[PDB]
Amino acid sequence: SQQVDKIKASYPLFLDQDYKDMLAKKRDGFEEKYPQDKIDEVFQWTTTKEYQELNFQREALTVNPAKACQPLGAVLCALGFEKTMPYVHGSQGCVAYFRSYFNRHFREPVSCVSDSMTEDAAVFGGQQNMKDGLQNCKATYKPDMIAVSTTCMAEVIGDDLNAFINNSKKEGFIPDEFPVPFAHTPSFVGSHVTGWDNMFEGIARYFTLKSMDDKVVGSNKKINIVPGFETYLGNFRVIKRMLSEMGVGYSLLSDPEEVLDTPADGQFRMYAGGTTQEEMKDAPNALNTVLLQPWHLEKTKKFVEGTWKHEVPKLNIPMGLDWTDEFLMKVSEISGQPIPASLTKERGRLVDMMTDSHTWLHGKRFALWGDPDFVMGLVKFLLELGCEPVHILCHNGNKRWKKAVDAILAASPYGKNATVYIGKDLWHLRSLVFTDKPDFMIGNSYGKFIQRDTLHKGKEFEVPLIRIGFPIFDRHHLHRSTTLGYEGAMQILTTLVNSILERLDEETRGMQATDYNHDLVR
Amino acid sequence: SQQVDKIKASYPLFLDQDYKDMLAKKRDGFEEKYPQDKIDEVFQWTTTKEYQELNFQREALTVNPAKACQPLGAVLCALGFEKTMPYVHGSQGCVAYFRSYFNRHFREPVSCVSDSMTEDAAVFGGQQNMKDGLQNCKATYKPDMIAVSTTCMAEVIGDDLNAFINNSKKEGFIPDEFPVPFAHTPSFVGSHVTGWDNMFEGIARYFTLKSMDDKVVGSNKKINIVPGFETYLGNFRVIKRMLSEMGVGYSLLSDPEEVLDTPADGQFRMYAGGTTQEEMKDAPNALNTVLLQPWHLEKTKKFVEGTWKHEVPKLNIPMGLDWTDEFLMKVSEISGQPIPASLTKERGRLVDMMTDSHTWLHGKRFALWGDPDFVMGLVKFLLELGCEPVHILCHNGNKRWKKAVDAILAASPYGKNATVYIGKDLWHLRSLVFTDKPDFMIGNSYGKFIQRDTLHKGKEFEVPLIRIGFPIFDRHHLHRSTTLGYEGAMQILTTLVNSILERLDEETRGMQATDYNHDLVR
Amino acid sequence: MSREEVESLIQEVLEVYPEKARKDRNKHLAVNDPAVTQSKKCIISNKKSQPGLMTIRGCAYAGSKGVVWGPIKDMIHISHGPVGCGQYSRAGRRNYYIGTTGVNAFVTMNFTSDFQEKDIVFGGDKKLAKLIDEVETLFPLNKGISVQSECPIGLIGDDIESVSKVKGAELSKTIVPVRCEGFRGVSQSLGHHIANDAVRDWVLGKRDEDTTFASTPYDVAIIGDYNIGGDAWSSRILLEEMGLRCVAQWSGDGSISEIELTPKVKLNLVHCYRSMNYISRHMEEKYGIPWMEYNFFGPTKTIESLRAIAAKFDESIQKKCEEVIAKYKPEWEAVVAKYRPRLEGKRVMLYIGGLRPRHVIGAYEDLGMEVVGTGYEFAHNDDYDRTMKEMGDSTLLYDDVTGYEFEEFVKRIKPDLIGSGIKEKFIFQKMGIPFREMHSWDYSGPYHGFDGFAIFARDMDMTLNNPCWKKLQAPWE
Amino acid sequence: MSREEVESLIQEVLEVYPEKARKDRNKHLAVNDPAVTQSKKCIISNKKSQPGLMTIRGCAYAGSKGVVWGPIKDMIHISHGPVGCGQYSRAGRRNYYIGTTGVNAFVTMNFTSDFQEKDIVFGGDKKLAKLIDEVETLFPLNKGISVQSECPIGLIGDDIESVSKVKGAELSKTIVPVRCEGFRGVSQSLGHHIANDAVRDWVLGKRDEDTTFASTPYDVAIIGDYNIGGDAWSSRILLEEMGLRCVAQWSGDGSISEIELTPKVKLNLVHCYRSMNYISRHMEEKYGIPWMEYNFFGPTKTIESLRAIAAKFDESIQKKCEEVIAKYKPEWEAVVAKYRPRLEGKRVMLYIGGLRPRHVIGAYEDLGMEVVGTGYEFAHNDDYDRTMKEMGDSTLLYDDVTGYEFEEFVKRIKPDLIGSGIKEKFIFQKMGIPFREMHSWDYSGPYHGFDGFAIFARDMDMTLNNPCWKKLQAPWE
Ligand code: ICS
Ligand code: CLF
Ligand code: CLF
Ligand SMILES: [Fe+3]
Ligand SMILES: [Fe+3]
Repeated sequence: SQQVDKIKASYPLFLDQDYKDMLAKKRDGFEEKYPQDKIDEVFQWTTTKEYQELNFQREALTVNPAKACQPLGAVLCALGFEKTMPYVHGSQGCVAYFRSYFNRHFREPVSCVSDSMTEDAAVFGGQQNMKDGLQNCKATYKPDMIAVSTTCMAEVIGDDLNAFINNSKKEGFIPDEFPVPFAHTPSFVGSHVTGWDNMFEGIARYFTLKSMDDKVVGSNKKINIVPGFETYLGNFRVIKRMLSEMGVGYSLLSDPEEVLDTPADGQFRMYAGGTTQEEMKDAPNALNTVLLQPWHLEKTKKFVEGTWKHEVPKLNIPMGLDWTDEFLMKVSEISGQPIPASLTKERGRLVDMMTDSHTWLHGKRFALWGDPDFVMGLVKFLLELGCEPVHILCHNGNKRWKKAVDAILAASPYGKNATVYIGKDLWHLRSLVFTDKPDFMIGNSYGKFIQRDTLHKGKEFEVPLIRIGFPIFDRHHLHRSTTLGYEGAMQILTTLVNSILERLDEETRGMQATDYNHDLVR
Repeated sequence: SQQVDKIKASYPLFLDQDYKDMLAKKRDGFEEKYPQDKIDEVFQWTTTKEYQELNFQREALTVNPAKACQPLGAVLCALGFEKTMPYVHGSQGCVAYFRSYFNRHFREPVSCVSDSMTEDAAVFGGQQNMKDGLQNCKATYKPDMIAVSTTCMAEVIGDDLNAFINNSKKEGFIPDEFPVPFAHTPSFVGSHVTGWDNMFEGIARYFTLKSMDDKVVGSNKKINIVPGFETYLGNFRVIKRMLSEMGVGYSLLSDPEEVLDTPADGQFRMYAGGTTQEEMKDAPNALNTVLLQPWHLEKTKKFVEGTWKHEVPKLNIPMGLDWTDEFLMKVSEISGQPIPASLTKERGRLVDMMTDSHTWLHGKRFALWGDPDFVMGLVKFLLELGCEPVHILCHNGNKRWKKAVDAILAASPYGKNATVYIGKDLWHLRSLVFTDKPDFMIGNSYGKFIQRDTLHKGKEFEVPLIRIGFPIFDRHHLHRSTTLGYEGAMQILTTLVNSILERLDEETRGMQATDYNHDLVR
Repeated sequence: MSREEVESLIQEVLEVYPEKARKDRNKHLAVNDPAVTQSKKCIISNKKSQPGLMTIRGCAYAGSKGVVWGPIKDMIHISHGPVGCGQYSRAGRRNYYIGTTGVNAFVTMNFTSDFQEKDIVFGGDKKLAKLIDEVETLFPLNKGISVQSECPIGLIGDDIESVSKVKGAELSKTIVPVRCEGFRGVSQSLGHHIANDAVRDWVLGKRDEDTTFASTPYDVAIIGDYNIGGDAWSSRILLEEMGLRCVAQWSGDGSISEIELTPKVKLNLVHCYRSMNYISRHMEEKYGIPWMEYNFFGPTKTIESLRAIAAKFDESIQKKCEEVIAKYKPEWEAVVAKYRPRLEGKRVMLYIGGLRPRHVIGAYEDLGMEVVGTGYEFAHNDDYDRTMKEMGDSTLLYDDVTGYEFEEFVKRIKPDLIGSGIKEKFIFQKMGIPFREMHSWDYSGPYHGFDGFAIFARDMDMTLNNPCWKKLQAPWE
Repeated sequence: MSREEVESLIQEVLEVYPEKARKDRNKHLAVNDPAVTQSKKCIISNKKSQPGLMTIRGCAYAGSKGVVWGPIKDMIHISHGPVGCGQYSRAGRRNYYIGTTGVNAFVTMNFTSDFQEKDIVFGGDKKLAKLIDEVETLFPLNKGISVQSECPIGLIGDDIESVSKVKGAELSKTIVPVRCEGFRGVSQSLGHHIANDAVRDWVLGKRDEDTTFASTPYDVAIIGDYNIGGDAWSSRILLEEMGLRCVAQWSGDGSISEIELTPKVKLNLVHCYRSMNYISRHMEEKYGIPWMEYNFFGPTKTIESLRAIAAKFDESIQKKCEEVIAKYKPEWEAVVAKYRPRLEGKRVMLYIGGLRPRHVIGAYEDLGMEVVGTGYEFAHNDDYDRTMKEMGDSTLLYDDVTGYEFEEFVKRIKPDLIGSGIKEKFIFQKMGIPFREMHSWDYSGPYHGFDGFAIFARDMDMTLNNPCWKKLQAPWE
């Protein structure tokens, strides 16, 4: 039943007793459900240390992973160039999934095309699909550039992208001067950040490899900035603002902030902004190149040092106080521009916010997960705040990155209780937060289920989730946030301290029971 | 007892049974406490409509007011001028309270002085305190200007500020050239915003009244902007940014953003930034003057129109979409500068966020309170979003403002269930949210107690609080936010939609009970 | 009604294409005639998508794992292959279920092989066996395992059927291999076919020799309802208010025991013909169970469906059906009285995939709304045969529409509202046109039955009449 | 040390002042000599603040309403006058209590008469009577009303005593008029005096003729503890563990019945001499009840206080006292072992209003920390007499310190840590010196007793050793 003046949707229409009686009859009559005592016992068992031992003995099964496949990152990288259509050679289901994943996170249109490979192609190859796809996409969508990445099916059958694109050009399906950079992006190897690295290296190679003769390092008096896989618009905005404040000439590469933030003014803009082809062609003439996320830009680093002959600095991601300071000092040393007073004041204001909230932040225990560079920057900032990272998980991390994070943890007294896990998934993390309970989780939306599980054990066992990272489907407009620089540190500090305070108010709201500590002023 | 490895604070050390037994024994033995059944019955009675009728029949008693007294606003206005010491003539207890109040809200040093009038002064007046205080303050803290406001005790005894300051100048306690503007700020009349208006009008009169002969309207090609009583740094910053983006010459008056946001670099700066005396002297040469919060700047409006001969526009506070559009169009018409494309894109991005979150925002019911201009701007924006303001309360509102808000509500179908209350306090609002339960409260930290009360009635009756306004003691760094312009609208929309979603996740977190609606994607 | 103008618009939109793509796409665009009964003579469906045209279609893995098998709550579904597939499909479809996740229900979880280049080079059969053992260790209350193949499993020479057989007998556990590689077929529909074949071959006949379930003359099974926003629960209550007993529902909130019990029912009610017609026909041939299609979108279709379903039974059920209709009449009448004038005369264009575009038209008409455009991502000619009678004269019909095509059609027709998926939403919101997600219901379940209609009317009114749509043009421009 | 240096620093700091202000200020600054037991020959206190000097000192209304009367839960406290006073003091002090707020407890609520112009011109006695009626209507479970006067009450000639008497007898309700106008006195300390006089005159003797309370030889009353962050609860448990019975608790978590019960108790245990010595002396003269001061800051002082308190009773209490000391010895010893190495050798400068600048010195020394400067907002000469012996030789002493004076002293001395009020904290955090808020314990759980010492040590360690203090200097500068 519904009341027209107060219509109820699925929650809480199902809570009405007619529906409860229906569901009870259904369960008791036809579901053959295990008795509730058995279910409770099994759940309690899954929260134990013995279960955690069994769970960490896993070798073949992955449960609730915390990573994606390479072509998603390749598509994100391609979206950062002016009037560029991401083109994915292979099966169309992959493109449907990529578009929908990105569409939910940014609340924005994501444009990508597929050649729709079929079972007949698996034995004859994808070259006919490639020639038709390149012709069709160029005609109907009119892109300046087409960046080609590969699905796992194309990688398994061994399609040769270079030969396919060349034959399309010799055929006349597409013009011989039309830029078609490509990259092989296997889903089985690495993750989405690896795909971003491969796509960027393919584009840079395509535009610079055969024209290095006339290139002189430092002649255009700019610095190249490579952002890596970034899902926060504010990070692009802050990096541009800091560089412009210093008066430093810069050339951002693969920047999509404009395409993923178009206004709603009555027209649909498929393309907006992006790195131009002239910028990429002139990139080897820059003073140097900075990689903002070096731990997934290794192939790009090899190309930039080997071919462009740039002496790429050893910089961490500019997250938190010390690493932002080091990034700014390196930029100043490369360009010869002093650090201006506005950035000095911004740093001082961040330090003031740190002194203001240190009493609430000190000693809090965090579990956290994400991509390697973001995870290590967050761990560094947490140590700077006097917090304790307990469980550090990076599903797509490697051994060298783990060694670097361990070194960072050893440099602080607040890292004594930290353990770093690579190759582990969110079910492992669920066991970790049950057996060694921290105060908060930091991660993406997939953590919400873990929170639910802990609340099922009890309110005193619940571990609240703090949403920082990718993807964030449940929340709205958090993709506009910033995590880099002093501005990003300020935002993250505010989020953390106010999550702590909101939890404290939740715990002290009980009248005549816990509300003696329900203070007006905190 | 305490465990050294896990020390416990008052919550939950008191929860331990030894303390519980102690408290039970204390209550049972010596408090003569009413039986818990009588307590429960009286509480349930206070949540009823009969209690609400009795509550709204109040004439003499005020419970939990939502306003402050004039000298607080006077001090805030004085803080907005360069190297200015706010001086309050009267009892020192007021200054201690003002400084403590402001210090908690901004987490920053607040400098104010008193002349410490005692009972002897209550008999023979405060002139000796005035002379010695002005001399002492100028010698010790070295201000360029001293702005004098009045405590209630000085107003009751009828101290003549002008005569006192003149006598101090003619007897060599301070130099005759030293600027000492003053204003009468009685606590009984109006509220803190009235004090801001009085202080600003006193300063403007002091610097312009006797020098109008050489003033020509529009000769300096600028627009004066008066902000009123503003506790958000982001509001000053966004006004400055938007005016600079249009390329419009402007002269902000009473801006304290720098002195309330000084960096922590190892030195204490008592003064920073602020409107200069030259700016105030040259203000009558501007093209026009804009009042950002006209409903508490009426005396300032009278002075600016009567004396400066500026045709002050009839503008609402630039909050939400329509009023920001009107403010920008009026600025463009006055200055002759077209609205640039960056602001057009910012407006489009706000509209994009509105279309993205409208399904979650539509039809939600809000109670809300604050200062008149802020309340009316928030009501306007809520109507623009398809939300329903149900209970609108402004303790320091008047009848003309109430007609303006009623007219705004009548212009939308979403205002059909709204009622506006002036002269009511937060105990009235507690009755309103019990008898006619809305979905959320919007207001300052004093609302938390109301939330607690509603949770005591039951989880299904709890009304969550959303902290927007002044003061915000419990939260950290919310004073850095913005509420004006497209930026402020974006921040407020994000806060609202994510409060709705966080409540929804709270209600659907119960495993096998309500978690069927615990969706990953919202 | 401007039939020549619709034909002219189709020609001008097709002008952009190269010759081969234009000749292919011209067959997939038609102007509706109600009188025509054979849809093959005007529109072609179920063909390969043109390359590089930004199609909306998915793959067979989405049709099998995402649509059919995933809702089964008490089974564990292993995405066999690289990590991407299961991660993008994890909990992206709102199939409502009641259970304890991670203990007895596993719908929102992602179980995956996480294949790596070694697994590609040397195969993943031993890894699959070890995975099955680990699953048995860590999730003891599971009632079955399905193995959904991704694109490499078919491309490399894996043989998951033998692993399923060997492991199944050893653990006494039902293990269902599904060959749903994404490169098979042209859309999700082949995924439906493969999933139904797996259901008949590995699950459906477990209780053929068993006769311990007590059956009644009023035993029915709901087929093809996935419980989006609890849509099946809204439909089931009505069936139980009519006196019938619902033994099973496929597959939303469904359990493996319900599937195994289905061959004992007296009637099969199939909500989605496209996903489940395969197994419905199989059960009719093998068990003698009749099946009928029904529609619970909007009061008119719901009342018609209830009366027909009751007509399949005796007079007591028909008397109960008239009581249910009489009980619910004032509620949907009030819904109509409150929301009909606000949405009256409004025009809608819908692209929803297989069953929904024809199915929801009656609900829009119940609110006085006209559906000018209907489109399908992966329907077959029989779906268009049913669609042409439902659709009005001179309206636009379109199969596997491209992004360019649909944008141009919307620009010309200028609908008041568009109902489609997540990949079109932001595109048309930036255009200034109100948009409703017709797959997830914009996270507002349910739209099915009498209770569903009240949410449907409220949602359509709140999006079409929203204040923001009047604000996309800046005052100064 | 360097007494001559500290005296020279006092002279250089005084150089800025005009002649009148400087001559008064010098009397309020001193170099400590522990041997000197008459502080009047050394320092002058309890005098009016010089005007324009940014004095920390609060008004008499803050001393009475904010400090003494506000904590009792049952009584409704009316701020009589304009709205500002009660709004700034609403729930700003953490006097903890157990109750149901708005029903039987009213501590965090602000009741005010909220005067307007007409109340100033015509008077507020009729308004006060009508207010009392409304209070009785809307809060029926209140057990008494106090009326705290603000500045205009005294200045306009309102007679609240007559209103209190008339309304009290008519409603059979205790109504306590308090003439705590801010213009009276020079500090909060005069308000303490007025509040104690009101307690003596209107509340304390209501049960002089009543003998229905059963008394024991072990009856004590805690006087002068405001339960800041539950400080009194931490102290009461120890007293209950020693065998004593705590009849009353002034005034944190206190009730009016406990105040009336205080004449029955055998001994008075006074924590804050400054605020409650007035009523303690009155009760000694009137009822023959002895009173003694104690200190529960840090393990050494609490052990000494427990032994001294037990010495007032028989041998069983002394046995229980030794048992309590033995029970708690390992916990505070572990706290010392953990935190003294982190804090050994550090120097502290403490500015607070009364008692605490001398009460907390032992707890700092228990962690190996040296107090090199201390001062009071509003202490009298007896407080400085008790202070000089508890501070080290050649340390800085300072009464009613101006904001400029304190900043210069901190710059010269360069302490490791500063304990002071909220107004001071932002200024010293900017300069890079760790700050602990003594008045509110920085919103932290109690500093009193053995349980309190653990929190105290943890809090001091975390602010002093926090990593941010090493970061105010940018690397480039
Ligand atoms: S199964 Fe089919 S695309 Fe019949 S694959 Fe698709 S939950 Fe659609 S039109 Mo998403 S044939 Fe169901 C469908 Fe219809 S996932 Fe849902 S809405 S009624
Ligand atoms: S010293 Fe003390 S706090 Fe000051 S007034 Fe006097 S009793 Fe009160 Fe009150 S309303 Fe505001 S804060 Fe004053 S100006 Fe009057
Ligand atoms: S059509 Fe379908 S979704 Fe595509 S792969 Fe094939 S079964 Fe799967 Fe999978 S991991 Fe990523 S998303 Fe692909 S590239 Fe492979
Ligand atoms: Fe968007
Ligand atoms: Fe601060």
